[PDB]
Amino acid sequence: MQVPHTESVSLSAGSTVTIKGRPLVCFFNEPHLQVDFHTEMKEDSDIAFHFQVYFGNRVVMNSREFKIWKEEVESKNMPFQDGQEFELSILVLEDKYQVMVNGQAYYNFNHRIPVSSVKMVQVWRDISLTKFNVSN
Amino acid sequence: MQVPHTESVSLSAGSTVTIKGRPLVCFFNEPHLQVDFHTEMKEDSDIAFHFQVYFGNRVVMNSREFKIWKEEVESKNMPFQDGQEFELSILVLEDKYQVMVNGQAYYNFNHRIPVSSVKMVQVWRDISLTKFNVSN
Repeated sequence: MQVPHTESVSLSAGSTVTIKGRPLVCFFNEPHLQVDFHTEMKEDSDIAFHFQVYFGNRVVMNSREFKIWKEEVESKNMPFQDGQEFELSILVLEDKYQVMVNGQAYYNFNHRIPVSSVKMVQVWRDISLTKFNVSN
Repeated sequence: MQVPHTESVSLSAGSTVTIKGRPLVCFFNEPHLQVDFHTEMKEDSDIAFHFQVYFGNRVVMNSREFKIWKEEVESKNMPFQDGQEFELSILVLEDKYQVMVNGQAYYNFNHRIPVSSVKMVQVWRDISLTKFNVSN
């Protein structure tokens, strides 16, 4: 699976985006993971949900609206395990995105852009990927 | 050329480390480049010279000594060009590392660890690579 990974999507409440991968280096060297829910296939399009993991450290979430980054949200939840494969499940709920790591919710991000505006997801930074699945 | 890229090296005053590559995404999405001069082949070994480019934004330099990050140095010099191949030349001088971008020096980092302690270089984050050359 190619990284950066870019796919067309359509999401509504009840959708799940499942991502399985592994960091490329040890946590001590702070690899990153970025998942961006875009409003168009164009890479510089707006981002309804930006999810950036600083492995071993913290998580940052934000949106990019009309080309401007908005209010940053930080979390110190760090369920990811050094050297391990992870399974991320991003659940689209009516009110928010909910990010599960290995089956339990650790991060939440209330919708700032309607989820019906999302048309693309990009997964990138310092990971290998083996699965990218949007629920049917 | 594989990224992350890890090579054994030996450096002294007069050595040059040349790196040619291209960012994987547009500058608007802030790709990164990291070059680390390590004291051992082990990935978690100390780092005599850490050079991190936030393309389109800023540069951070530091060292990691006895597993601890030391004093961060920042630069707002940004000669890198969106979408373009770059050639980085890291010159080992008696007093410092000097980083040239496309033939002109834009960043400098005085030695904190003797350069004779460097045994490995790792190049990684959001780039493709076509050249990694240590001068003979």
